[PDB]
Amino acid sequence: GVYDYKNFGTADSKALFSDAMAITLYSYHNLDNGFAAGYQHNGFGLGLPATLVTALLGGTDSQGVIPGIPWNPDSEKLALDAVKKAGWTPITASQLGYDGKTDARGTFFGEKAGYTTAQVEILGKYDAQGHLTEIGIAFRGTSGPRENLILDSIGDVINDLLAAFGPKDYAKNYVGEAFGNLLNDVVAFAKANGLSGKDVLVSGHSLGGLAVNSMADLSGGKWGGFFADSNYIAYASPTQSSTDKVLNVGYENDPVFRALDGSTFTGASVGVHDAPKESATDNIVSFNDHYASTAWNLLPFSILNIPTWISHLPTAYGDGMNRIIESKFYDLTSKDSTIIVANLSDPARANTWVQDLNRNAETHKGSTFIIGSDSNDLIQGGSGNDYLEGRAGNDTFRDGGGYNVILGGAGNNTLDLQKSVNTFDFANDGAGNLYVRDANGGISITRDIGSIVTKEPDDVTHSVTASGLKVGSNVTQYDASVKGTNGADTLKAHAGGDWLFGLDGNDHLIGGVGNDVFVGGAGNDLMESGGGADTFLFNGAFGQDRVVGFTSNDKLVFLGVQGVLPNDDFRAHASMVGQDTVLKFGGDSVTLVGVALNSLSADGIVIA
Amino acid sequence: GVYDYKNFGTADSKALFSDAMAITLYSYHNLDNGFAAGYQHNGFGLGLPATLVTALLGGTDSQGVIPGIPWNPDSEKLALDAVKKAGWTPITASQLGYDGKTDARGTFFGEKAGYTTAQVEILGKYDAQGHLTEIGIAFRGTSGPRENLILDSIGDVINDLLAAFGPKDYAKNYVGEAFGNLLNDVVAFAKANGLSGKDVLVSGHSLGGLAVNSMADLSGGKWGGFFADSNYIAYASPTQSSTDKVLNVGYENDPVFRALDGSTFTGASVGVHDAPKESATDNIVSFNDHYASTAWNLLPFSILNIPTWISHLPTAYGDGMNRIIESKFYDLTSKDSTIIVANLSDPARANTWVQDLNRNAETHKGSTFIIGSDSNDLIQGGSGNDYLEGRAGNDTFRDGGGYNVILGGAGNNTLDLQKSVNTFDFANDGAGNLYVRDANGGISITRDIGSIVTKEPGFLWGLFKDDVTHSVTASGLKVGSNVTQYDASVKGTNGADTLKAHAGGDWLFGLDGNDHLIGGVGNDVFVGGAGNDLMESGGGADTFLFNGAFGQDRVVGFTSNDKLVFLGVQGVLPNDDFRAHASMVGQDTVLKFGGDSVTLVGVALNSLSADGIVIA
Ligand SMILES: O=[N+]([O-])c1ccc(O)cc1
Ligand SMILES: O=[N+]([O-])c1ccc(O)cc1
Ligand SMILES: [Ca+2]
Ligand SMILES: [Ca+2]
Ligand SMILES: [Ca+2]
Ligand SMILES: [Ca+2]
Ligand SMILES: [Ca+2]
Ligand SMILES: [Ca+2]
Ligand SMILES: [Ca+2]
Ligand SMILES: [Ca+2]
Ligand SMILES: [Ca+2]
Ligand SMILES: [Ca+2]
Ligand SMILES: [Ca+2]
Ligand SMILES: [Ca+2]
Ligand SMILES: [Ca+2]
Ligand SMILES: [Ca+2]
Ligand SMILES: [Ca+2]
Ligand SMILES: [Ca+2]
Ligand SMILES: [Ca+2]
Ligand SMILES: [Ca+2]
Ligand SMILES: [Ca+2]
Ligand SMILES: [Ca+2]
Ligand SMILES: [Ca+2]
Ligand SMILES: [Ca+2]
Repeated sequence: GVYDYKNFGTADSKALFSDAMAITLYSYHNLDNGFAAGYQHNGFGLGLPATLVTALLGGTDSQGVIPGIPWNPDSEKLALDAVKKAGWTPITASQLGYDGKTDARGTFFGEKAGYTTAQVEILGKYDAQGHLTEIGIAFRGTSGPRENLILDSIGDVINDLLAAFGPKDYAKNYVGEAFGNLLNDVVAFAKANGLSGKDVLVSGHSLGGLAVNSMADLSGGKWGGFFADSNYIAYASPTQSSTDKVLNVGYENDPVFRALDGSTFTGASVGVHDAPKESATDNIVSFNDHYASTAWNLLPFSILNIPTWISHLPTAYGDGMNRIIESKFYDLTSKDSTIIVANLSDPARANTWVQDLNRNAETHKGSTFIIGSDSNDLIQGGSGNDYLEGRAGNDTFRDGGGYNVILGGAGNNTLDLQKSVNTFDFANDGAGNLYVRDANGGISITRDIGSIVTKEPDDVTHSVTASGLKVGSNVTQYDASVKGTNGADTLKAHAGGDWLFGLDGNDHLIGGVGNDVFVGGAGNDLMESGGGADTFLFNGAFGQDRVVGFTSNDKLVFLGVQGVLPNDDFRAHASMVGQDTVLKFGGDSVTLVGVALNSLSADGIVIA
Repeated sequence: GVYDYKNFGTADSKALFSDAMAITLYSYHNLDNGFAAGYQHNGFGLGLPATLVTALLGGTDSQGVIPGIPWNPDSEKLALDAVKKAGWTPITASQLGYDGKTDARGTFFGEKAGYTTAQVEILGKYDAQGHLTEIGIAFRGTSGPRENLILDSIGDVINDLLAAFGPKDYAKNYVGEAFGNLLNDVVAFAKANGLSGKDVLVSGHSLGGLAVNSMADLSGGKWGGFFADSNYIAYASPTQSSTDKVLNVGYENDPVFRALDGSTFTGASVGVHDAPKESATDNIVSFNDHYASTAWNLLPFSILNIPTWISHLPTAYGDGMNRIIESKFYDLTSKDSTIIVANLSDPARANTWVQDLNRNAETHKGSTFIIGSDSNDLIQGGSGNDYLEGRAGNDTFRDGGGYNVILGGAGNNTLDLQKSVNTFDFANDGAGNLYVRDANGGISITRDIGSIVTKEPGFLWGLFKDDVTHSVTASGLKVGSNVTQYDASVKGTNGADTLKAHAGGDWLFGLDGNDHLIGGVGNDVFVGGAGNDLMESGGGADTFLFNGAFGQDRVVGFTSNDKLVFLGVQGVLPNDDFRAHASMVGQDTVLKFGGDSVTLVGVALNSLSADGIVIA
């Protein structure tokens, strides 16, 4: 998964991530709520001024920067409720025996001259019995309490500038200078409750993400080494720690994220700074109105170009990256997977195709994951390999080719092929999967898409049904198939070639002399070629399969399988066990009985 | 004057400048109206979020960037009315037989790909019988019609960056590309109405400023050299043409103004870029809440730091520099005079002293002019020579020393001396001038200041201090029963007088007419006044004061320990000394200031000392 941390599992990394995000959002007290809400209603073009109005004054359903407006919701109380729902309660100055500054909200303030506009939240997670199980440390990014926002932000900006232009270790030392004493008190509080370093989660966004990385850098040597084994997840940090301790998360089109190299100002800092970084998720795109706009991007991409900071908004981090977490494709992803998160305004969503424009970024490689909104989206896959997720709402998909998984989700979803129905083959396994094979052999596996649109010289809409694609009474037939059951089946192909669908269970698929398409499905399947030019398709947790009679003109296709790193080919996954080539993908495998590994070519083995 | 242009002279260059601003402001159609008004009410600190709200949404008495808000006034109609009141009516595409694009306001739009967001207004002035007398060309700075603000602004900023980073002479060619055909039709419409190049005034602000300079660069070769001798006044231009045709007016703390040299991006472009430029007004400060703030100025001054852009606003240009135009000190100033304009918000004005902080600029040289607002101001002159103008409102002045003129203006005004009344001498000519002399001999000439505040040793033998308000009266400064006497005086009349000093020393006030002022052995202060005055020392350490149109005067018996003081006199370029004004005529040293002169009968120029000749 993209947010895998240390040696924690997929699940435990996700739980850690969701908490780091919750506490990160809490630290800003919904300051960007009005901005996020303005943007969602108005967009970033024409309506940019209306968006900015709401950033300042909010409206009937959001609070901007300005406090005390009667018709605004109490966003700060919503922020507190939200962090509590996630399991977190602010630890008071008095619980910690802390003698520095807090405000009326329990926020901690930086301790030394030059650091007094620093903010941190210290939070506790408590079990059913009311015992402390976890501590959250959430450093605030640039900005402060609504009461003193301008003055506090000026202080923060000086700190921001010093990270780039000040003493060499200025970023590294920031948490040491700002909260050295506070953190000694946190160590005593943790010890007193039977906790150690491993029970502490450290997070924050932007300047707060800089602080995450500062704390990691100081953790070996300061506070008695107590925090050395803590959990550090930083959002949109300009810096990266010298250590291996920090998961540096952000959007690649956020100009704050990785602006510095790990603390160094370079020529790239004021432009595109998208070089691969070991600690960082390098390829997550916020597909927002700015990113989509041809006119916006006639201007140079730069932290100095203020409208580019739309991709920096903490609500867009929380909302879009939570949908990554929730994705049916999540466990296919790793740290540097290309993921395009649908983050369009309401007006832009109506007429803009979410797609990998690869704008202002180094060239994307490997498969692409595109994550929709819970509203009606237009999602456009590339000509390489795509995982398209609609989520809720009536979604429309296009895709330029290759090997794809298209999940409609809830709603009435539509796949627009933009070409004649005669240039495709269709197959259906009777268990919710519609297979679409294009004129070049590329296969899409689709679920929850009930309508196919084609061009017939010009748009024609086909209903996806059990007997074929239907335009009223008119049927485009599915390719010849033998459907199994979720029981163990023996299925035999006709000499003309068939699609063979195992479904669950350990199945025996017997190909014939024709061109068959084998889909063993879940369970450990035995699949025999029988001759011809055959395709074997593996998707999801496909089991341990054996393929008999695989030859030179046969194709393996791996799609939606575990452990595929961006751009992996078959050699990353192939070995010889006895006289057989084995291809392994997570816990799943294909055994090509009697096939020498040196006989295989990438044109015969599709890895997506 | 600071805005003298070509050879139009003082008065006509001022009228030209007021037209330029009028049409410049028109081109923006009151876009910054809500910002100006939000700033005035809220300021730029704690009040900033509210200021920005008003910038976007306006209010009941302003319109911000967003059109069609029912309760805003129609600020676009107000702009049109304003430009008309100034004598100008936009010329239709039809009168020009122009085939390009205009919008519903009659604004002309740029003609080629990459210039379609350029905007220009073409306006005409008309005599009493309806004939055209003058054409105005106002190029719009970045921004465009409210209908399409953002996309239009994007196009403009793309143009802005190409001026910095694009083809050599991109800025020079901007008007050629954007408005080449428009300008051919204007030449033909000018000729058909009997006008030539000299009846055309070309202006605009920011990128509209860059366009002024472009048009001047191109005027020799294009359009048949028709506009070669046109009139060119640019505001807040990032660029300066290679010609001698452009007056480049701006605030020195406006980060856009002179950002480029004169179309070249340097290391200074993103910082302070305050090198003297021949074509530019180099030393005008917008004294605004940003400029005044210690907190704001922790951040580096740069065009890249958006809050510094407060000094760029066209309304603050209009309002600020029109007060310079109107100043009683105007005709003392020259292109590079240090002028500080009171531009504070209502909240900051109540507690912030307007002063030359010399922030984010080269060291200011020469006398300083500080121009107040029509409200109650706090104005602080420096330790060098100052001209402080309160205007209307109840103003309070302070000043650090030197030789000064302090015009209280209308209102109840106060001079706060911040130390003991005993450390000053006071004189009064009965013609409205109260002279204030400090312990170092520094003299301030004050008008319309009815109160003097001093700081006196008070309780516990001077541990504590009392602030004492004296009223300026005919018999002296008065606080209750206590009268601070004026220094001994002889006063003339507005006709020709002979006035004799007593042996202890007198202030001798000639007033108008050709007077004979006879000094004594004492230390006299001579003020010949208007007219041609003969003034004899008589011995002692004497002072001769010259202010205004002081005439052709003769000084007899001037020695080593005497002193001339020129204050509020013509032709004093920033930091002039006597040498730039002095010559020998026969046996005498003559000092010349505009049409006024002092002859130091018998004195050799070589014997003179900057010590004894104060030029302010
Ligand atoms: O948190 N933030 O970075 C913000 C929040 C609100 C805003 O209007 C601008 C920036
Ligand atoms: O002209 N301008 O630069 C402006 C004017 C108004 C405004 O709200 C923003 C910018
Ligand atoms: Ca802060
Ligand atoms: Ca990486
Ligand atoms: Ca990248
Ligand atoms: Ca959707
Ligand atoms: Ca694809
Ligand atoms: Ca859907
Ligand atoms: Ca089965
Ligand atoms: Ca099976
Ligand atoms: Ca076969
Ligand atoms: Ca074969
Ligand atoms: Ca299987
Ligand atoms: Ca424009
Ligand atoms: Ca100059
Ligand atoms: Ca200057
Ligand atoms: Ca002074
Ligand atoms: Ca005043
Ligand atoms: Ca006054
Ligand atoms: Ca007289
Ligand atoms: Ca004398
Ligand atoms: Ca006289
Ligand atoms: Ca005289
Ligand atoms: Ca003498």
